[PDB]
Amino acid sequence: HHHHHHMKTSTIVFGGFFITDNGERIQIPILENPNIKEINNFFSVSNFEKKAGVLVFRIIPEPEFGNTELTIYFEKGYYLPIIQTILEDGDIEVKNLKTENYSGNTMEILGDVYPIEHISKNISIIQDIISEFIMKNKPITIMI
Amino acid sequence: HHHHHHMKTSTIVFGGFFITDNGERIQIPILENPNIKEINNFFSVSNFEKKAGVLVFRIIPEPEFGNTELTIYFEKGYYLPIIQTILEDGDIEVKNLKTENYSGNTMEILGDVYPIEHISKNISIIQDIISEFIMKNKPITIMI
Repeated sequence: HHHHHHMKTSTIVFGGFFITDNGERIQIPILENPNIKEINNFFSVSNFEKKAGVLVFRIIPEPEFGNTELTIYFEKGYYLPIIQTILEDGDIEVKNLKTENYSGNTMEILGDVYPIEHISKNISIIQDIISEFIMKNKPITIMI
Repeated sequence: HHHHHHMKTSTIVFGGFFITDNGERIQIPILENPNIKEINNFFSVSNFEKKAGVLVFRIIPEPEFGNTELTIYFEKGYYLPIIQTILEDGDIEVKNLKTENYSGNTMEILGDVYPIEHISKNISIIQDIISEFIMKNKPITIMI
């Protein structure tokens, strides 16, 4: 079973959706190859801390190795970032916020229960995670 | 690290995008809790065999065990379905079309190279895979 990934023809695609208080799922307009300004603009105009939903930054088509997706679940100013990545041996792994020790404290995000060490309330940190993910995974060989 | 999934508050979300010949990525309107009629309608009005892109059926928020996503990459009548699932031991695994033997023959879909045993040209089979995925993973306790 032989998958060969071609970076040059792949892209990062940003999307996701908001969930309203009455349960509507509202699509976030798709952005191919998002840049930092565009993502800054999105956080600036969404009044994010009152909203809920999921953000997705996905590499399409999926690479054979390395990061495949950054997912951020969010609800009313609580943010849960998750990176999926493929290790050198092919195993699929999930990365969360770095955690020294688990307290046992939890909270609910989008109805599911997560350890609080995996959740941040700091939008700046979330934007930095997104920027790092774009810098790491954006296929941009073009010099202009 | 304690994730507890709640099925009742989760949903299947359908979306994705088309890729045009000149490289535009056009979002597919999001559908929460898609039913078979809606998906039949989508294949009926998309003239699918000339188009390219990616379909996604994702369970949000992701469960702790079982299927998490059905992704279908497609290009000009060639379809590549992939299911991601979480096994009882927590390992993340990918499922493709059942394959007895690999020939070594490949083709390109969306720029990446895949074994032909993982690709179908039969839209009916793809629709059946989607129906099975919805029947397996749709959280619908309501009897009416």
